[PDB]
Amino acid sequence: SYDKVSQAKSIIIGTKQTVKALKRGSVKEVVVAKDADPILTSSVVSLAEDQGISVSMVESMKKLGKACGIEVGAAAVAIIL
RNA sequence: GAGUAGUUCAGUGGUAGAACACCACCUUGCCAAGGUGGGGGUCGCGGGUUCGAAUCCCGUCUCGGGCGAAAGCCC
RNA sequence: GGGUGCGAUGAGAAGAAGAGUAUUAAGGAUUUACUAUGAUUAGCGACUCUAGGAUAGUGAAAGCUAGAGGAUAGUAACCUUAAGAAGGCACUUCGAGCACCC
Repeated sequence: SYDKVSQAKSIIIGTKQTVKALKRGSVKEVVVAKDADPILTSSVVSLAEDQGISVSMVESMKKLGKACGIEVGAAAVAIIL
């Protein structure tokens, strides 16, 4: 949901920073794009599903980053609430 | 008059030069640079003159160009 | 404020390598090669020998080709000492603008 990402209080942008955020489990929701490379997505959805956190899948990664406030797009973004 | 190496130019009778690129090793992270080493050329082509022709002579082709009614000529 | 190129398929900062390497020296060492030079005088042109070649003049010996052999320095290669760097991808965190043009 692009709506939940555009809103929310505490978010984090980028795959590396989202997995690093998963390494402390201070994240409430995880939003990942489907059109992104699976080599980069599987790595985060594995740990996400392992932690027991909810895993969402969205269409485009461009509109994702657009919803995050960034101006280039993001492969994976986590709401750290 | 122009024509020579991949290319840009030189070379005005003593066997073909420079850079830039291609290649090797330095240098296995991948490069790039760099430092060395190396390779490559019917001088447009065939004659001719000469010990010898990228040079000069004649023929020939292309192209630029200029004179011309043209065929042709000049650089 | 205007215009493009790129960026969570990771901008840009930093570190880490890179590396005590490439290199400048101060030497040491005296072979490999690399290139440079062969008195005068003929002579445009000459390290020496071999083999061919091919040769007009000058010449004791000539310009092509292939080997082989000599001393002079200058190199780069093994050491030692003192100095001795660096850009990009990729690593490693921070994580968003960097670059060129009026």
